[PDB]
Amino acid sequence: SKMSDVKCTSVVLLSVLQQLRVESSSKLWAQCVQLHNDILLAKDTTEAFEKMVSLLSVLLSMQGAVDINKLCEEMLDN
Amino acid sequence: PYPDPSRILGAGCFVDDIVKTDGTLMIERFVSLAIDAYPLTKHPNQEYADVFHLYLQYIRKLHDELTGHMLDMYSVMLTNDNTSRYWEPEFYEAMYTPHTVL
Amino acid sequence: FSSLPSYAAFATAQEAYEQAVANGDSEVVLKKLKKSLNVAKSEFDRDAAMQRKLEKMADQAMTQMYKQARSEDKRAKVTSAMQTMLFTMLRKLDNDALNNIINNARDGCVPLNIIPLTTAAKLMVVIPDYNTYKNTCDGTTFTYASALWEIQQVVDADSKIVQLSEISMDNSPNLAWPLIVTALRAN
Amino acid sequence: FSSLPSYAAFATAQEAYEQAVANGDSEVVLKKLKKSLNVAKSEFDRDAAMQRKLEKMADQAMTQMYKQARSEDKRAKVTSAMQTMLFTMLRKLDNDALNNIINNARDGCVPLNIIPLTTAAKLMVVIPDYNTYKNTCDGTTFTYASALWEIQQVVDADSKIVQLSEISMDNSPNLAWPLIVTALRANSAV
Amino acid sequence: AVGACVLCNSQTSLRCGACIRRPFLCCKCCYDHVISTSHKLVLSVNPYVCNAPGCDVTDVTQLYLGGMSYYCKSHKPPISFPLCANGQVFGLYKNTCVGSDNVTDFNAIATCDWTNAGDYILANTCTERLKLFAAETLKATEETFKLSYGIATVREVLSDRELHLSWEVGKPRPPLNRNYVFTGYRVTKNSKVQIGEYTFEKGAVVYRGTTTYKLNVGDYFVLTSHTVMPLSAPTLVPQEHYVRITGLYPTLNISDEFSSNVANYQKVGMQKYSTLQGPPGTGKSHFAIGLAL
RNA sequence: GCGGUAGUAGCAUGCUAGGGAGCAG
RNA sequence: UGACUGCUCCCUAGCAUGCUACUACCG
Ligand SMILES: [Zn+2]
Ligand SMILES: [Zn+2]
Ligand SMILES: [Zn+2]
Repeated sequence: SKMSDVKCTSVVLLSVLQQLRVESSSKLWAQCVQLHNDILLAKDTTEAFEKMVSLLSVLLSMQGAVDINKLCEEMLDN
Repeated sequence: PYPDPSRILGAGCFVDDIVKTDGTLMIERFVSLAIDAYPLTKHPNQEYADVFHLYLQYIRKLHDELTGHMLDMYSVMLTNDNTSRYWEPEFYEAMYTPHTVL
Repeated sequence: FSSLPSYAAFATAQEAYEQAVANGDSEVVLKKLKKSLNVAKSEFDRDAAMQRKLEKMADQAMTQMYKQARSEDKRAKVTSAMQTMLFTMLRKLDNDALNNIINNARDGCVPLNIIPLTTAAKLMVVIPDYNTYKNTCDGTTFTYASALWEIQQVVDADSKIVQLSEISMDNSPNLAWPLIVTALRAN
Repeated sequence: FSSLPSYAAFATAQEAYEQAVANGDSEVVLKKLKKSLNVAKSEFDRDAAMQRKLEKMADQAMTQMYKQARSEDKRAKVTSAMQTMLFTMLRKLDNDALNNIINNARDGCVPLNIIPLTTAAKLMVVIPDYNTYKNTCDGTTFTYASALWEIQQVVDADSKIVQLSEISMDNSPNLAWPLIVTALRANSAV
Repeated sequence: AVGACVLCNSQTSLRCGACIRRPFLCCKCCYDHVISTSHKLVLSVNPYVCNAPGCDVTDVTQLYLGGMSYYCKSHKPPISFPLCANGQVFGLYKNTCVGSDNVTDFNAIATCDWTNAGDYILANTCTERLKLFAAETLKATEETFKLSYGIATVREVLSDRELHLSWEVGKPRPPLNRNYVFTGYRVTKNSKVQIGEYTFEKGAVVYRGTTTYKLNVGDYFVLTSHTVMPLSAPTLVPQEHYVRITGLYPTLNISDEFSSNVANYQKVGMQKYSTLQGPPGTGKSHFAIGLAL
């Protein structure tokens, strides 16, 4: 149950990243696609988590993009 | 014939389009998906029948949600005439019995 | 369906015929009463089903219009819905590295490139205040994303190199603060 | 539905018969009333049915002819669009080199695969990586298809200008690599 | 789609077909909007019109709701019930509707050409949201009657600040001063091209330079306007005086160069909104800085 | 006295046309 | 930007056939 959760979270994260016009940079989009496709094919739940950290770092390293703090104060992420 | 349960569940959980993440807008998707997944109830393994039962319960929940969710803010009152056939196994059992209807 | 004039006429005819028959009478009276009754009965019975079909059709039409309006509404809030959902699942996952980096980004310490996974390759973050430097950087090692990194360079907003010994409590507030640490992943 | 030709006769007969009934006359007048009204309603029946059939037939005919007219209009506009496209793409044939290679043919027929190879004015090259780049279009002028081409522009996969001074071995991993090179025929066509 | 009619306090999906802002009117509210005046056309999630090909009916009072569609009077499949009947118009929220006692708010002020003083009279005799509707309709009528005049253009150019100017086809010209900024666009063959901001007062046409320009052939100058969106917050805040000076960051020094500042400082201490009626020299020069310090 | 015919209403059956959706190669 | 086939479910409209019913005409 800890593996399907991370696969669903990865799908949602890739959708959110695509909504922010990331595919307008070929290298970043290729890396994101590779990570997302690698997570869904995983068999053990440690490689999936490190790839998840790597994929989330892409969204976190975009200043304007989204508001981390507002999205953390809505009874959401801590 | 019976399909792979993973295929049916994946079709349930992952969709193209955004308007298909709101079951009340399209209840006829799950009716077809449960038609495809009926023969899994005769399998000796136990989760395989649980797939079909889960689909039936989800269909009933979606119908109840639609009726109440529409009666509440608006005042239109819905009826449950010949709609309960979709969450009972006799509607789906008749698709695999030799008598050719429609 | 008891709100139509046809129902009233049929009811009056029914009552009159029933009373006359129960009182007992001849054949011609019964024949005349039934010839005046059956037309009203048919008049009632036609509308009794026409009204039902009209009502159910109206209900279905209102249902369809509600569904169309709801779909049109739903397909116009996707960005916010997806972001809220993503952060809800990120809460539910409950991982230490993800929590660490999310809190770090929430306080101001964000990365500048993709976090590497190998025992090599460079990582660059931004440290905007002395408190974050106190929490993360102590000594010559760096703790980020539940890992260990080794500082090798510090650069300020003026791009001048700052040695590690320089940074201190009172010795810091004369500097361009948005520092940029570049480290490599410790074994 | 209220001014049909038989409506006047039917209504007048009904009114007269019911007035006679309200007069309280004998049973013979009642029998005559019943017969006359029965035949009157019987004759009104087909006059009320055939007209309703005919109106729906006429409406269907009108709808079909309207949709036929719309189809004809759409056909005319698509014909105009196709003609415009053909006559617009005609104006780039370079009618001197094409004529020069057509006349050399022994009967006027030539393969289609050698027309762009010998008459085109512009060349586009797509390069996967640097090793392939340094073997195909190194420098500022290169030779391909027994002709000399000179570079005019280089862009990347994101369609941004790239200068040849930064296409090197060290700087290779910093470019969106599916590079597109544009050149012109030197001494010949453009 | 789903907006809000508020005088009858009714969520709605309907709107008047021929009106100022596509205003939102509930079933009974659209009804007395379409019987107290002449507005015989409405718009819903889908527009009400006969769906057979080639048919044309603008009116709604005689349409019918057929087989998941709408049909009409002249071309009549009448297996239906009428759309407009029983003091209401068919739509969602057909049951949770109230109505309006003042029948002629729109029928009075949305039916004139939005230029008489009666518009503003009734706007001041309104509620907060009703007067919001009023103000937005005043902006709408300002723009919709500004977009009925000409577009100036310079086709052959002369020395700057003294040019020639031809205008448009048949339209009149608005007032003359720099109130209307002549900031249009230039066309090369199909597109719009950098022009700048201009203003025409003196005409031989003397121009005032908001910027220094090198005018080319055909350059067109006119105000191209969008429409102001609906607003979601009230204009004025209701008057509620504060319990104390709680939540303030007090200072120790007191302004002395300004001789009418301390009592008003305390007022800002317990006043929630503050308007005054003054010419130049009424604290607008120094009292703002007084509060700032 | 029985049958035939003409409209009207409800119900059932099979095709054609339109729309929405599901699976398979 | 959305190929060629096959099967199945749901909704509406029309046509044909059959069952029953209500009046009327004819013998
Ligand atoms: Zn109006
Ligand atoms: Zn209203
Ligand atoms: Zn029509």
